[PDB]
Amino acid sequence: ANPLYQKHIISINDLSRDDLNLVLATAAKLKANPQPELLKHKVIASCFFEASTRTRLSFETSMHRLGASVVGFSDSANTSLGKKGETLADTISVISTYVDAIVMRHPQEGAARLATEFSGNVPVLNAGDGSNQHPTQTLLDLFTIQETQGRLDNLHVAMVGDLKYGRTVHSLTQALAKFDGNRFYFIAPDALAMPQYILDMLDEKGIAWSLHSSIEEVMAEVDILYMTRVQKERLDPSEYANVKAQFVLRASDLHNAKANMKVLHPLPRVDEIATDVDKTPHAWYFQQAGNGIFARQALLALVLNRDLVL
Amino acid sequence: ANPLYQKHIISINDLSRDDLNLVLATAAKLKANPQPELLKHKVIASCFFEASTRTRLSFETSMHRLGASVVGFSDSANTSLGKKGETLADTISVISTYVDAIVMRHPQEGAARLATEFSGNVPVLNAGDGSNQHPTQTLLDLFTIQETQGRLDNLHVAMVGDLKYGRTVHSLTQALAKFDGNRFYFIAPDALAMPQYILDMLDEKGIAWSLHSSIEEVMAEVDILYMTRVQKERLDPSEYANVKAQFVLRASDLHNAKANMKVLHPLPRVDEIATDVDKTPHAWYFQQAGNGIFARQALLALVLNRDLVL
Amino acid sequence: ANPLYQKHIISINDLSRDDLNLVLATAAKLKANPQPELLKHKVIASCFFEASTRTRLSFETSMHRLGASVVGFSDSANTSLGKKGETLADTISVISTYVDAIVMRHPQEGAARLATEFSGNVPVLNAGDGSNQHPTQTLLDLFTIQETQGRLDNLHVAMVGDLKYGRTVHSLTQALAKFDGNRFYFIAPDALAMPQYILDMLDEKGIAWSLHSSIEEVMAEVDILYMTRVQKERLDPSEYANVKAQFVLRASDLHNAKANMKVLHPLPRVDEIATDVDKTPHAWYFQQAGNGIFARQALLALVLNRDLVL
Amino acid sequence: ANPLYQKHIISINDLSRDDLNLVLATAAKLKANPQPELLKHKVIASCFFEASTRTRLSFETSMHRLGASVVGFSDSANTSLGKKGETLADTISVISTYVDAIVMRHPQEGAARLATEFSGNVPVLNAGDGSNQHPTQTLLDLFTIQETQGRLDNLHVAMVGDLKYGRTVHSLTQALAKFDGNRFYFIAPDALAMPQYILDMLDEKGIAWSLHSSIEEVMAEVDILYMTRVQKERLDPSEYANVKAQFVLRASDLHNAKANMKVLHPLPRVDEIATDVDKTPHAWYFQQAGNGIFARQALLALVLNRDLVL
Amino acid sequence: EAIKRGTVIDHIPAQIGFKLLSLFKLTETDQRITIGLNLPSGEMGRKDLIKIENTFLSEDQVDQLALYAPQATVNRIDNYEVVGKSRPSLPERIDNVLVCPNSNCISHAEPVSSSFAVRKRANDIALKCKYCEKEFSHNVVLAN
Amino acid sequence: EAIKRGTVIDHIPAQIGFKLLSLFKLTETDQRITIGLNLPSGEMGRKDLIKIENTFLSEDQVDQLALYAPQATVNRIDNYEVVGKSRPSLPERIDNVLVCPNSNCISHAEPVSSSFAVRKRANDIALKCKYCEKEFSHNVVLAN
Ligand SMILES: Nc1ccn([C@@H]2O[C@H](COP(=O)(O)OP(=O)(O)OP(=O)(O)O)[C@@H](O)[C@H]2O)c(=O)n1
Ligand SMILES: Nc1ccn([C@@H]2O[C@H](COP(=O)(O)OP(=O)(O)OP(=O)(O)O)[C@@H](O)[C@H]2O)c(=O)n1
Ligand SMILES: [Zn+2]
Ligand SMILES: [Zn+2]
Repeated sequence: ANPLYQKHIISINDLSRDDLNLVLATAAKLKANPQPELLKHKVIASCFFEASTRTRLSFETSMHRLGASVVGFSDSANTSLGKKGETLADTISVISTYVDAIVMRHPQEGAARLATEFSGNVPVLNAGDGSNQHPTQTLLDLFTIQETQGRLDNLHVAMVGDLKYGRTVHSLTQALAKFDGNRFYFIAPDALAMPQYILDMLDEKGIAWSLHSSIEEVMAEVDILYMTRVQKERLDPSEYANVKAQFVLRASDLHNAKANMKVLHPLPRVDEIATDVDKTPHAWYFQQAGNGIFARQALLALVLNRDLVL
Repeated sequence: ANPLYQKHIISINDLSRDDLNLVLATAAKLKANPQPELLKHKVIASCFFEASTRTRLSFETSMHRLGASVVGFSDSANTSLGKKGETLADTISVISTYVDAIVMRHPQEGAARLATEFSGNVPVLNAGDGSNQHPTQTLLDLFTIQETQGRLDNLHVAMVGDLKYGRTVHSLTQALAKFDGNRFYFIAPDALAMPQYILDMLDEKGIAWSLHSSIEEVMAEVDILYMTRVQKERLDPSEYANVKAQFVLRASDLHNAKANMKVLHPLPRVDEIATDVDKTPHAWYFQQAGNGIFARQALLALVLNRDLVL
Repeated sequence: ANPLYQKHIISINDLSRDDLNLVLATAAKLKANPQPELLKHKVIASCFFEASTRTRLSFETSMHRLGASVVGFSDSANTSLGKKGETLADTISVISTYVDAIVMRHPQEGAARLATEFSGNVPVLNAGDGSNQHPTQTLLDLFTIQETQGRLDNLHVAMVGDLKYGRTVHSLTQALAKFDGNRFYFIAPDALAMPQYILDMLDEKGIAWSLHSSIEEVMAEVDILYMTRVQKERLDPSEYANVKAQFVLRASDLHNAKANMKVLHPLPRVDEIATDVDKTPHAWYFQQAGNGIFARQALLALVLNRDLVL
Repeated sequence: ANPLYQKHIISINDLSRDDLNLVLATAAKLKANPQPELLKHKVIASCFFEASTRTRLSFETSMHRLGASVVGFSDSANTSLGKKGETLADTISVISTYVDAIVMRHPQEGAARLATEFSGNVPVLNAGDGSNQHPTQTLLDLFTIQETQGRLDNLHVAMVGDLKYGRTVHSLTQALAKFDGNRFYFIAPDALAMPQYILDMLDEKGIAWSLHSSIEEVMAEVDILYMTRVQKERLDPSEYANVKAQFVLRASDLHNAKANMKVLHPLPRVDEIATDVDKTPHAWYFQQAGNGIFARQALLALVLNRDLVL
Repeated sequence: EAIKRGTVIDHIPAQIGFKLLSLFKLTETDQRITIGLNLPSGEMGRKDLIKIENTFLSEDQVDQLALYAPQATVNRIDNYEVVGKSRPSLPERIDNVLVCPNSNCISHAEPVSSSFAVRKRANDIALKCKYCEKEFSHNVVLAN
Repeated sequence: EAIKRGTVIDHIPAQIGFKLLSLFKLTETDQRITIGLNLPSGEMGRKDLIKIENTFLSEDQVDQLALYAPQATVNRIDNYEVVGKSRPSLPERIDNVLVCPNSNCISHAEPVSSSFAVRKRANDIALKCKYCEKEFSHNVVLAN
């Protein structure tokens, strides 16, 4: 069978370069040639112990595009648990007797990993666990980069915004670090800098990174400009007002951008990207979201189907 | 057609021994040989006027395993009713024009029975009505007993916990009383004793039952140890602390248990069953939950399909 | 100083019969001759961590009737001290630097007793701690019994309703058992019987008590009919309907009542005393409530004023 | 009249060192000789648009200790003035026709200052406006420092915890910087450092300050150890765990402390001062809270009573 | 393995020795401690034994052993000599070590030491919590 | 005093011997155990020492002591003869005994054993939780 058959998908740290390439190649194939009956007769649990409409719609759409059936719930004040007192262990012990795969998002770190210890032979796919992992966001980000740039090595990647608390940027940085010759530009308020542990990991592998106070310093060289949301809460309202101009993007900022350059953003954007960017050929955040469908399909297909029939 | 074709499933009191055997035989067949297209083109309403994630996931999974489509809702503060003022009668009058079957759970006793008076030719399946009935829990319990024990007659069944307010144990006791030679052991706090009306029903049929203050008195003889949840609310916190040791199960308690003995629990368990029981060959509560899928499939199949094609 | 000067008032079990009589004698004096300036320049904290409008109004009115000033709070859902983040210990350590006495009601048993360990020289009066004590309710009940019957010894006292969970009936029984020759009648559904430990205490003191299934069995010999609320949760709706007639009182039930007999109820009485009782000479529950003012004035006066009240 | 008669008390930056000393001297006088009728016949509004039980109790107790009457409100979730529909302007325009002074706490910065523009001749006392000012906290802190150390000049003051977002530590630093020869030690996680603008102010005045990674580096020379709460939100749970040991105090940390040293904390202290500190002679946070009464009495007396207090 | 000076708690039932060390924090000291667990007795079969040098226990400290090692002997040793022999007796109060089984008791969340009044009954021991004033069998309190 | 057969854990730092007994459930056996706490060491000033008869520790079990008694020595004994001396080395992994400092880690509320990957750094040991994947200094995880 394929290397990912019946495997849990919990952390980008568990996925090798070959694994990432395989998911991405499978995504390209399903995108070119859909297989709407591949997972016919499979039932998949969509378990959002923590609610996330955006992620859940995308995942469930992926499930239906392969012909799978879906059961599930979305929590915080409505579900018959997470207020009650049944262990997550017991919840998984039950659910894994029902379904062929469990996709789960949860407010505590480690939750998906714990699930694997109770799911028997049912694969668990992590749709996000606290501030830990969200590997399918990383997969869709990587698929988008590879598709627009034609490669995952020798790139200039700028990351802008809240680099301290972005689960999404940490994961993407680790992922890209599995490839060669990539160079990083970190553009963030000092209060929200990329964490040292990420920087140590980059140093250890001889991967170049530098800090910059404005997008302008790197625009001419950037292949991927990855914007993140700055939660107003994570700063004081005055503090925000003083530094926000250095993490906010408008169409005028793109004048000297390379032709290949794409602007990505995991969404939602509110302030970070002006609507005038939307019409430029560089805006690729909506196409990125759309690619979540193919990345998530590829993952379900690889996990639930022995042989790449594609 | 089969005896259950187009029949409402409202109460264990409405089901004869033959009916129970038929559901259970059908469950065994679908478990051995799935029929994922049996209910193709059927649409089933999953109507949880009272929320119950556990029951709802299980029921909907059953629906999808037969190829049916599902529409529905789960209530208390979100649905556009049960806060408004439309009669349940009108709600059913509408919904029964949409779907091929209605599965419903509701906070008032009698709700499913009332539904049948307004659903025209659309079958209603009761997923629980207040403290009255929950016949598909009873069906899955019975299927689990029959499968592990090879029979439903001449059993020694212990029931432990909150026997006064357990809708689940009352129903299971009535069901087993439709069979011969069964003997019951009731192990409960005095405040939470099995109700007299149940005891009168057992007396009337010459069925043996006895009270015991500890599991140890009956362990050597028990075929089925059916544990129930004791809601902390239904006792005062001190009261609970004083009697809880006599409704709590741990692996050491099973030393002299027969080889065939199974421990069941409708779930959730929190205190009642120590996690160390889980690894013994006697723990069967998760397998029991898993059997809900086959019991619920059998019921949908029998109700919506004239002839047993199996 | 008087025996209660600067003493905490936490539990009826900590108060002697002499203490009880002293509170009652002081209550009669203040009732007969108000002292509106006795506690002039005292500041009292009215701390209702658990809300209780009727008890708080009663207590605060008593404070004003003696001329004290009042600061306080009441928690419906939210305050971040005494519960949420801060320890009750810390809350008391702070509040006992502001005020001259603390009146507190709290959802956990032992709360007021814990307060005394952090209040320094500031007295604490227990306005109710979970299912433990409510000494000023018992004090106002005793005052009302003494006033209408002329004594607290050699009485026939009937207690009706939820005798199991009524903290109020438990303490009234303990209190009355400090006096001589009292005889008790306990009318309660079997699910809600007077706890054994209360029965054991009466037995040890050679105090007569009997159980009765209905009010009429004893109506002809009682001096005090003390009714309590049976909250619907403590039973199942059908169970409630089945038994309720035993613990509900209407005017016709009073036909053979002694002339001196008074009906008491700590309130609210919505579900157990019919309004047709209100106009009989036996109805004394509103007079009882009115006596809360005098009992609570007496306690405040005794605890905060060195000299005995004249 | 005294210099503060009929003045608004909004910001520490509007108060001179002479004003500060005047408040403190008046606080010492009232502490030593109460004047329970000074503000007889005054009516004070206690307007807690933002709830704050501890601050409100403190303020209201102070009002009663001077004999004033009190009317007010506190907003947990709902009032349709000062926020919801009506402008704060209109609310103040109305309330300033009822009362003799307004004490207000509000979630938005500038709220009290805005109140002064609509209060006519009615004085406004700021009980806290968002992340801006909290002058009576600072006044009670200074009183406590002056009392225990005998002076407010030439002190060694350590501030620990969330120095970035603590409005209380910012104003205490400004206040202490109005006096001569004070030296500051700032112990805080790098994410929560004392803001530059405070540092700039100290530099301009030639006031010495240094940064320290832990309490022990300076324990031997501090006269005042002022601790603050680090609320968990301001950091990520793992980040919190990683650094917290630097800003938590236990009794063993005090081995080499000066005899005169006092530990202060504006409270609640649940997460940063161990309870074993409480019994040491250095623990002064509850005494500090008790001093809130005297500082707030002094301010009310000075603002509402023409003549200086004797 | 004899000691010149201190206390020797002898005749502790097996599986209680370590429990005593834990509950009463006996190893939180700089004094020399010597311990034997699962020692042969014949005096009772198997036993535990605890020796604490330069350390002595008040009568009430010895009484706190009652619930766990009712048949123990506490020996006082000075100049290598056994000067005192004592047996635990049921105390009137037990503080610090017990936990109140009432989950709504204020004692759980708070900076206070647990405290129970001890009442010997015919078949067991009744423990009454200082805070919630609920009374429980010692069997129930000791369970957790 | 000498034993015939089993394991002797020597040169345990003071105030660690009791830790070892608790964390590693050493007293949960019927085998004879002799323990010496706060013993004089010419090499350490003071030390702790544990003897467990008829019981033997595997290499990983010995390595599980590394965090607490890095300079301990474990003696395998048979016929009054030391037949093997070993010393704790840092293991790749530490299970069961540690608690994750992350309050939001799923490990806390749940029927699972804690698990940490071990990684030595210049001046401390990094411990990465299997569940939340956060890494902490050992000084933080060990923190009381
Ligand atoms: N210098 C000493 C003296 C005695 N012991 C111990 O103290 C306990 C009691 O000593 P002793 O009364 O001499 O022995 P017994 O007479 O057997 O006491 P008992 O009858 O109580 O068993 C024994 O465990 C002994 O080893 C000791 O450790 N150090
Ligand atoms: N039959 C035996 C043999 C040895 N020991 C113990 O095993 C440990 C080590 O034995 P040994 O190598 O003989 O002593 P040392 O030379 O001091 O060992 P090291 O150099 O490691 O300290 C000692 O604490 C000793 O008391 C024991 O209890 N029983
Ligand atoms: Zn208690
Ligand atoms: Zn963790």
